[PDB]
Amino acid sequence: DKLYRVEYAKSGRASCKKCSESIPKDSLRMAIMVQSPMFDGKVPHWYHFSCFWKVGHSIRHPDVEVDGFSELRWDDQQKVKKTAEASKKEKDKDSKLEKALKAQNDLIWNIKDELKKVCSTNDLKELLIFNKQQVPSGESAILDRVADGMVFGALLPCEECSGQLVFKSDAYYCTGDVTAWTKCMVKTQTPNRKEWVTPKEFREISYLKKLKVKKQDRIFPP
Amino acid sequence: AAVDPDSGLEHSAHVLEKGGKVFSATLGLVDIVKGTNSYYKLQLLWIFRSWGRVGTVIGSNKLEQMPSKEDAIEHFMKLYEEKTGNAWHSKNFTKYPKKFYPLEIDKSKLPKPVQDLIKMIFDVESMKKAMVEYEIDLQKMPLGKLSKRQIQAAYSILSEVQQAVSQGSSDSQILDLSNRFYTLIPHDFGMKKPPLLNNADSVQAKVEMLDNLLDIEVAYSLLRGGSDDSSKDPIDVNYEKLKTDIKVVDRDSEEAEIIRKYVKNTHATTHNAYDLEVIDIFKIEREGECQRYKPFKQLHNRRLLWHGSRTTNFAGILSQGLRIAPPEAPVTGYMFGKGIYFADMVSKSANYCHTSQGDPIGLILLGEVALGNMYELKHASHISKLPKGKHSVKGLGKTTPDPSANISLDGVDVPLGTGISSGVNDTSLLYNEYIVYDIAQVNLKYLLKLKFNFKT
DNA sequence: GCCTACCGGTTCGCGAACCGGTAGGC
DNA sequence: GCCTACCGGTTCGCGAACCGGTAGGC
Ligand SMILES: NC(=O)c1cccc2c1O/C(=C\c1ccc(O)cc1O)C2=O
Ligand SMILES: [Zn+2]
Ligand SMILES: [Zn+2]
Repeated sequence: DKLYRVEYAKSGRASCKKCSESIPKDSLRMAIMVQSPMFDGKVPHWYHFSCFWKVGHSIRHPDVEVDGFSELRWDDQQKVKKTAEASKKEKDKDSKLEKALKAQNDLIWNIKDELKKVCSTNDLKELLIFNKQQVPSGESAILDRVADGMVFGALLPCEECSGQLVFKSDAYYCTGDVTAWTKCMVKTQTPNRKEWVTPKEFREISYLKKLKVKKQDRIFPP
Repeated sequence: AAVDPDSGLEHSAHVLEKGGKVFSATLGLVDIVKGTNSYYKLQLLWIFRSWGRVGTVIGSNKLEQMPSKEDAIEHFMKLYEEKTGNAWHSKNFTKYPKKFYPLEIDKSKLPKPVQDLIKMIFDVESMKKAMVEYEIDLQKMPLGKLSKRQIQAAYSILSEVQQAVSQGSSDSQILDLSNRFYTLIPHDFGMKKPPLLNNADSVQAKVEMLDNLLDIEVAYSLLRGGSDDSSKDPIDVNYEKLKTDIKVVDRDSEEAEIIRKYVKNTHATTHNAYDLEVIDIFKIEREGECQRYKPFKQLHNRRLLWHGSRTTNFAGILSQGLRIAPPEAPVTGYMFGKGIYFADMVSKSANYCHTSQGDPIGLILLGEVALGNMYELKHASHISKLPKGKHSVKGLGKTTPDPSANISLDGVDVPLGTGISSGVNDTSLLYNEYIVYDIAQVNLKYLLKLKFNFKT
């Protein structure tokens, strides 16, 4: 949908379009989506984050233009936001929300790499299956949904198509199939969901849940 | 079908088939939201895979020799199911999420004007260009004959869209039919998204496309065939295929003056965009059209009326006569339901020739249509069955050719008078329409050739 | 669309070593 | 009757090699 794309390298395999060296794994990298000559579909042109700003591209507002911006770590978002460039109650709720937005951002990130330290992929796969959740493709995406599941809740099936809703940047989009020909287009910020039930098998669940985690709903960007 | 030349082994090894089922399928997949609009041709020559975005250089292919012939079936049926979702054999097909859907593939002794008539109505490259504006795939549609059961389903989808549009159905309901249609009939939009079929005239535009597309494949069906023996001439072979007796009415003829009067007189005051000019007059006599019309020569109130259509259609109109729209097709565009439409004015009919400043020449018909006891209507009304004792329907217009100047012709009433006001003015029609709901009631008399003069 | 580097899961290959049967010496 | 230097054969341990399914790349 978007022109640009930012994420942490899913593998240290892809090369950089400008300098032509291997972009290392788990490193901040930016892309520009182009039409593939070989097939009917868009393809990312990966750049080193350092090399991205010398090609001549100037993203005015990263959060609205670049994809995967909200999924980044809070301090890394500010690096993109700064490098892109080179009343009482109103400002209070405005400033206090950004405090709570960082609070939510690095809460999930603490929870994410906590599970990466303790659990393998097969544990995280069987975590989602127990909660009646669709197991996604990808390592990063699996713990992203497990972290989403634990913090907010196990997502109930869709109203019409009975598919799986997924958090994407600014809302929960349905990824099911209303029919064989067309994909479902349900979208919401307040989806239906029962509480996340961790199985008995969790000797480090008391450690992860001990990180001052109370009941709260997903906060979104302005 | 035959071998795809993208392999490079087209005239070397034949495409294989196991008894009945031919090991070759052309798949398609479109998602209007994503914008994807792709093809996927699979064959078993060696196995060959072709893929890309329909109607563009985007895509690639892979020719690959097999270890053996039984491994071919294994590789073919596996690739098939992986891409389409279903097995190679099935009682009825079912589409699957993000999987593809398979598309169902199947010295001349005559006058100079008559030779030009065949030259005009059998030039198929002119018919190809005619489809380019519709955005039908130009690449492999001439060699790849799209099935009859397929096009009937394509018609059915269009009729479902009009039904969905009429009663303000869901966007998803519309999205599905728009997806379904472009998958079933491959279009060429290039690098931009397929547009949604949400309008009332968009379905009519795509309905007209199918009508034209059908007649081109019919024109091919005539052209391809016969008995290729060294005796007759190339133009004569195509003449005999039309199955009609065409004659040139001379300009000195007295009956020819009536037609030129009928052209000159009945030009519309509102249709002042162009100016007609009769190049030729042809007297036309179809094979056994008098045998079927004998019943209606007993019928009263017979009128000689205009009927225009694309130059592409006249290849099929001569061979099969004037035909009513199929039952699967949508009723959109038609004023009073499916049937043969006629006008008393040459101009109103002449608009259906579809001519431009670049393409000036065009063809228009004149048929003895037995109207009989007429059912007169003012406003538009989609009828299914006629009232009792009524053999035709009339759309009452504002302007009508002078009824006190209605000249006769071989026992047929020719209304070639100029325009005057009608008896009733509470109608939503500017000019008259004559409708028959039976192909037997029409009997084609004359075929004209007209030059159009615009101002640009 | 296809290609392929990566992942886990099992197998495979080969040398150390373990072990029991044995025949030349006293 | 002992002991023991020598040899054929089974087991064991661990890293190389193999492999099918797949997430990432173009
Ligand atoms: N054929 C003619 O020259 C013509 C003349 C006068 C009136 C009509 C004609 O055609 C009509 C409707 C029509 C309706 C649907 C369609 O697909 C094609 C059509 O021509 C008409 O309503
Ligand atoms: Zn670089
Ligand atoms: Zn849904």
